[PDB]
Amino acid sequence: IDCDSSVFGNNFNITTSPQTLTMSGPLAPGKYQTTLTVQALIGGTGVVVGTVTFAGKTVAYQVFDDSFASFDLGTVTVSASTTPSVIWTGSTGATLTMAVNIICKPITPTSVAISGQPIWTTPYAP
Amino acid sequence: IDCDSSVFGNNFNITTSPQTLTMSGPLAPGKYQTTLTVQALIGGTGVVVGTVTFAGKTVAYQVFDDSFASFDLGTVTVSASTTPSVIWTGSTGATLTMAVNIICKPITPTSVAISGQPIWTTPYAP
Amino acid sequence: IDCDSSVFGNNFNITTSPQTLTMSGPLAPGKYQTTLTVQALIGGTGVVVGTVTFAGKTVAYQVFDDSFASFDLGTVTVSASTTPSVIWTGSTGATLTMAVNIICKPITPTSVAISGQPIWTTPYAP
Amino acid sequence: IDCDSSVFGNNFNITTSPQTLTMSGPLAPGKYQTTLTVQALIGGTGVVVGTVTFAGKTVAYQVFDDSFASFDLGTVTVSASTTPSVIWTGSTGATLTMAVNIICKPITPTSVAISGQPIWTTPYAP
Amino acid sequence: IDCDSSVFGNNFNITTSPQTLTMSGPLAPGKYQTTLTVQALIGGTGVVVGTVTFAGKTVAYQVFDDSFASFDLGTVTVSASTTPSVIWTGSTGATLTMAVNIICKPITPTSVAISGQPIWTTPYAP
Repeated sequence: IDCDSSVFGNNFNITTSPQTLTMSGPLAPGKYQTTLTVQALIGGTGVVVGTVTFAGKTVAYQVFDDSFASFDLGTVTVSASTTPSVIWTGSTGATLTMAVNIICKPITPTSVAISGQPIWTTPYAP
Repeated sequence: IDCDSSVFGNNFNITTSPQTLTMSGPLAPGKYQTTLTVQALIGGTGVVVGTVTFAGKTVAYQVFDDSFASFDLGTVTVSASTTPSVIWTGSTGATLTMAVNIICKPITPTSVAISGQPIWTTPYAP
Repeated sequence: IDCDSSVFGNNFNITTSPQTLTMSGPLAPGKYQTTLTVQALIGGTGVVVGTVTFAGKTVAYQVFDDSFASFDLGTVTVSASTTPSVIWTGSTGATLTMAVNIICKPITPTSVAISGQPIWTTPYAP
Repeated sequence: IDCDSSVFGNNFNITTSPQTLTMSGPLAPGKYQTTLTVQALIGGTGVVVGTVTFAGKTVAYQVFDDSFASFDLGTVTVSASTTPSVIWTGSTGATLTMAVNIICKPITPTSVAISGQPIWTTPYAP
Repeated sequence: IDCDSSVFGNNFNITTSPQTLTMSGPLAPGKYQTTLTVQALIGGTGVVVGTVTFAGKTVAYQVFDDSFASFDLGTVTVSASTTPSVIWTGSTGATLTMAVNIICKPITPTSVAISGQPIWTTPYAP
């Protein structure tokens, strides 16, 4: 019935302000709820600050040792179908592996079940 | 359809009790559901306690090594449009990078789908 | 419209079985959904087990290095308005900083939107 | 109104395949939504794999350094009232403290609020 | 009433691109909401990137020290009953233990309670 799209990428760090075109993501033509998961291991004893821009949105990201963070982001529109992509900034280096996942869902009406019948009603406005 | 606002900031630590005006946040004029994500890497082998005040609300924050914490916070009002900002306190130092993100959503009615029709009803009050 | 109460505390460790009266929490007179966030940094290379009692409820808590854990706890009543407070137990020591946050929400009806109109109904019971 | 039951335990590791009867848990007679929180600190520089069986369900668990994981588990039945208990397996040792929490909730109808009145309806089937 | 299926596995690392047939998972014949939990401890001082493919879906995974990550994934269909299984890729080695859990739920209508009766309605279309 309902659909899904988890577009994803596994990347590296070199230039400040780089794009990362997202792997194997064909399109997200319609409306969607959206989420980010991000984490990045560090080569050596160094700490890394950074920020992640997706679609007019931006996210803070301190790190050292082990990390994992997620973000719900409500109901992003897609005005016209395109490939997913992510711009971001922060310190880069010889070794600082990156892992980033976008998950987006179609918005659908929720099914419901009614309790307490019969249910009161009047023609008149409240 | 629905809107969103993830206002954000990436900062440092010097004075006790400082404000951090939040980056690139124009306004949040209406009612909103709200959330915090906070994490802060440590320069050197030191641990840091701290607390974060947003809007009449305050949050505890122990840390060492790697950290990441989030908080749902229900339905904050915005009486009049302003720039987002965050006051906080705790130990500061030569190196203790900070990363903080606010995400807020408009509150909207949820769409629903009805199951089990036809549905019972009576004019009379229960 | 809807209200909120994030009562909070930032504390230390000395005696077994201590109370910690919670900072700046005036009252929670009515019914509420509730949540805990807890984390505690360790002075030195030591591990700490502990348990946290709130309101007839109790929570397990292993720790070393960095920690952060959260708990939803459904719909706690408040029979009469009081100050928030937390009892707990476990190993204590020279340095083991504690951070604990309670977040509670009023329970309110959810707004809804109806899909699929017109909606079928019959006077007769199913 | 609504009830709750957070049954809990703080334990050790010796035999493979042990039970841990859960502390201070009197009964859960009816239907319930359920959740696990598990974490276990390590004595020494060692890593621990393990799995946790609850009620016909089983859970994977790698660990080293600091850990914390949670699991929603939908709507477990309780055919007849009993004490909570947990079987599990994996490497054990001289020091590997365990912390495990079960939280379960009664399933109740959700209250709702209606938007968009008046609402269309027809006697005829769709 | 409602059912559940937490199929699971605890594994090792050798070849690139291996399958892991999932332990003790008999079938998931119908429609389901789905979730992943993944974490993997590291033998030695090494970091590991990897990606996890389930059902036409793929997930990023940086790691070092301690890790734990989870993913909601909406409403996966099961066209015909089969055993659960997971393909994945990344660096492998002498010691890099893996822990992976799938949790899936039947999709069911939600029960509801009505507030604000009596409820307005008109025969006429809006």
